[PDB]
Amino acid sequence: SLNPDLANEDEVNSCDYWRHCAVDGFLCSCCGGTTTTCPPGSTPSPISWIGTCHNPHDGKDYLISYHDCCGKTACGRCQCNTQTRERPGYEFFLHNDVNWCMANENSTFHCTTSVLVGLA
Amino acid sequence: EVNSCDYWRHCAVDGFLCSCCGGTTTTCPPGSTPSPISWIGTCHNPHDGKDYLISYHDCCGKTACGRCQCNTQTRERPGYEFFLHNDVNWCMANENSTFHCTTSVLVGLA
Amino acid sequence: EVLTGGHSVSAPQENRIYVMDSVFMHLTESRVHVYDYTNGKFLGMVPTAFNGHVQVSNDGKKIYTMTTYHERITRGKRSDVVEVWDADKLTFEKEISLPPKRVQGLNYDGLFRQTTDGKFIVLQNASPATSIGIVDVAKGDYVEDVTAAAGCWSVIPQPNRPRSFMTICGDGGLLTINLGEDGKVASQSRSKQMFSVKDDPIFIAPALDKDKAHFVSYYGNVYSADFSGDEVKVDGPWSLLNDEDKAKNWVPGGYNLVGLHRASGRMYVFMHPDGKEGTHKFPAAEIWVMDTKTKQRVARIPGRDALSMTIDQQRNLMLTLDGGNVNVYDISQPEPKLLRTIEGAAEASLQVQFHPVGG
Amino acid sequence: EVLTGGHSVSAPQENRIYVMDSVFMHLTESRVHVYDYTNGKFLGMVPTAFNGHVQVSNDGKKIYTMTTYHERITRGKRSDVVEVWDADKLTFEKEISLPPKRVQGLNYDGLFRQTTDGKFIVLQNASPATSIGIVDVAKGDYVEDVTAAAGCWSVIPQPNRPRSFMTICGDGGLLTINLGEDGKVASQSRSKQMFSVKDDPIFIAPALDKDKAHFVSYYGNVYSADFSGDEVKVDGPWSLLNDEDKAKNWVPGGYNLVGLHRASGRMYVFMHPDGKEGTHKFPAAEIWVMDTKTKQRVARIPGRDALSMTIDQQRNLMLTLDGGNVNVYDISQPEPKLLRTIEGAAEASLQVQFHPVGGT
Repeated sequence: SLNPDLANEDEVNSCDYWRHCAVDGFLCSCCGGTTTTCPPGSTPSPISWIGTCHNPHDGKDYLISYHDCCGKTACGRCQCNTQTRERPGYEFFLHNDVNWCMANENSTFHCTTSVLVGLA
Repeated sequence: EVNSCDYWRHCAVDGFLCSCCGGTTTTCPPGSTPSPISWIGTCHNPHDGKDYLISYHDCCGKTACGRCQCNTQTRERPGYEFFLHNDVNWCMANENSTFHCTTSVLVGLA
Repeated sequence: EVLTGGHSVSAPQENRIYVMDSVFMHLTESRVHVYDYTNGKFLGMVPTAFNGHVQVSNDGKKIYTMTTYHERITRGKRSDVVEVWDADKLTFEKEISLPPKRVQGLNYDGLFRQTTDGKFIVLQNASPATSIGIVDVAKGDYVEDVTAAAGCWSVIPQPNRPRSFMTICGDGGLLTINLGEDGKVASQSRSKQMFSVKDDPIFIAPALDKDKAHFVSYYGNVYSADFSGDEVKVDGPWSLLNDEDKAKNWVPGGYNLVGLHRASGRMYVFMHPDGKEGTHKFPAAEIWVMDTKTKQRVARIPGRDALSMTIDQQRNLMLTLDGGNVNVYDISQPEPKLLRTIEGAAEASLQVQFHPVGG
Repeated sequence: EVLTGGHSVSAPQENRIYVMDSVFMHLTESRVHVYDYTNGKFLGMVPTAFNGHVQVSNDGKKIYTMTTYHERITRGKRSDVVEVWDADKLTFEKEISLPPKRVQGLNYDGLFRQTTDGKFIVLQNASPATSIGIVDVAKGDYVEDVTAAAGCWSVIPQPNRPRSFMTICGDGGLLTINLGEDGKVASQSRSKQMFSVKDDPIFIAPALDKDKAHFVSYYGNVYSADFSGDEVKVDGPWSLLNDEDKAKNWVPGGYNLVGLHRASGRMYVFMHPDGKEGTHKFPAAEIWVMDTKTKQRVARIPGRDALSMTIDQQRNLMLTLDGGNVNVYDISQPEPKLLRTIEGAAEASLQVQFHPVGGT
């Protein structure tokens, strides 16, 4: 449940995969990357919005950091728009209607990652 | 229809009909620039039974219109007969070559 | 025949609407599509590069866009800009340089606005630190950076003052900024807490009256800000919901999800049943029509999966938008009447706007 | 966990194909999609701005793109460029400036090619005056226009010579260009008329062998150019069509519509029935497989509405492409065998290419 690289690809590439609970973007794992690695030639964002997602497999809740990969045009695959615990821009780092590539050397948005931080 | 790819004057259009894009068969949509150059089609008029020369000038300098895409090829020839050829952007010589839409300008009898 | 350029839009300004197509699948080729709402005819477009935002000048003469370029799109130097375009010729006139931190995000109205007097453009920055930027239209210059708005979000102009606007802050209150005639901050004020950020977060989209604004919350409550005076007075909640509605878990959802018909005080809100955490951006099952004076619903109609709306006061119209299609409604009476649907107005739009006619 | 970049493509080069997505509906955001043909996995992409063209270096190390930028996209100064990208990292390395007249058009292979020795990129210019442009890969420079090619179109490299290529001219013949080591024209020659431009125009896509090329015509004839010697010898037509074929008006149609399996001499061609003026770019009703030695058809199979193809000599494969989906065929026997289809590989692509394996 905590190691998507050991999981079924079809499972992790789904918007309903538990850790993708606040993704507004294209899943990087469908874009030539993995849940925690940018597709070749795209650059991680140093900033992100954060979700809290429930893991139904182990019953615990986890902080997930939605870093983007940046500097390539839209991946176009596995678009998700999930909104669990997402909040508007006055709670800015909980907010997913902004481009978290906004502070990168190149801000063009490529895809979104779902990085496990730890227990909520 | 004039907005249909089947309209007789559009017999060699590879692009978006400008008449669906805020212009007409002979006028560019606002803020798009005519191409000085074009490919030419010879199209059959189903009314009078005569063939006419149609000049497919593009409108340029705006991004793709996206409406009424046509890909008709009557009497169209490859790039070695360059001005009969429609797989190239006839905006290529414009100040801004971004392709917006294609017009179907009646020149006269073929 | 001879092909000519130089032509103006073929329908009168009063017939025009502006569908901001993010083209999210190809976000570097976002654009504004101009339509005639009376017959669905496509009138023209304005290219807006990466994640463009758009508004029409209050006087109806110009279109303002906000966008980001790079020298080589995906590499090279960044240029954030406002562009001024002629509204009738749909031609580029002027580029106004911005600092490289204009908001990149979905097209909420409040990210790119102007003062009531039309003399200043007021836009949201995120670097990710937030501030509000001020552009002097006459001078073609970025003139002010309102760092006082740090930790706040979006711009709600006050229609009863020439150069004043509000923003929603992390304390659950509103910061009001009054600009001088030079576009620099002339004064400011902070309201008391209007809503609990943690327990009842509001949607940012205002239902904007001349001297007050209403906001709806994730749980179907309504908050109000009265700016008839210099200090904004806040109140709420009242609930959009009766007991029956609560039984079926009705809540608001959408983006630009509310609107106000100023003559009647009717507020329009996209609503869906079976609300729970994570449903705040769900398409509308219904549009609810609320009497803001009696604080009670007067009508409900099918929502047509809409996500965003906008209101024309003078022609008593509401447009709704499901991401691709624009629905035109007559709202001259309490029950909206569907006049037509414009199919394929955009690939990925969350914002439609009427050409101003009010001057 | 920590998000990282700097990674290489996950599948080895021999698994890779390049789908050039024009994205015609948003032609300013064209791109190359990189796929694994063995399992249909999306591997990465290269952005190519307005109407990108793409090829892989013969040595398989780099991806070359050709594109047009403007300072403000729809206004401002034009920059036509070739870009060099690392194939494994899919990262940008170098921009080579071109004169502002690179061909803007659909993705026929012959608009953006390289010499056999890989030392020169050879591309079509149109201002609309035509010329061939030469880029010196080692220097990262534009050399000069091949003005002798005025009135001609497209680039057919000679795989038997290090820096020679041909182009098709309005006189219905071929112009051959032989470059010197500096990328300038060292010599040239012009064939006799190969085809009647008026009466039997050919598709520009070559079915390219090591020392000859075949071309199909709008009416289903085949023409041949043998460049085994210094002077090109031309012949044809012969017909692709038997009486039954002719009775049903079968003709070729497509874009990159032919292919040659060099070891067998089998030529692959998209065909459709009920041909008449205007059907030359119709999707394939069938793919015909022709023995170019015996001049007879040896197989016919469903076309899957394909428009473009490419052949891999080293793995005996044919890819076909219908604009959005890529079909993978085993062509080690006369009858092709369909292995799989990659759905949704592009929105508007007329060109797919394998990552080169071997080829020396």
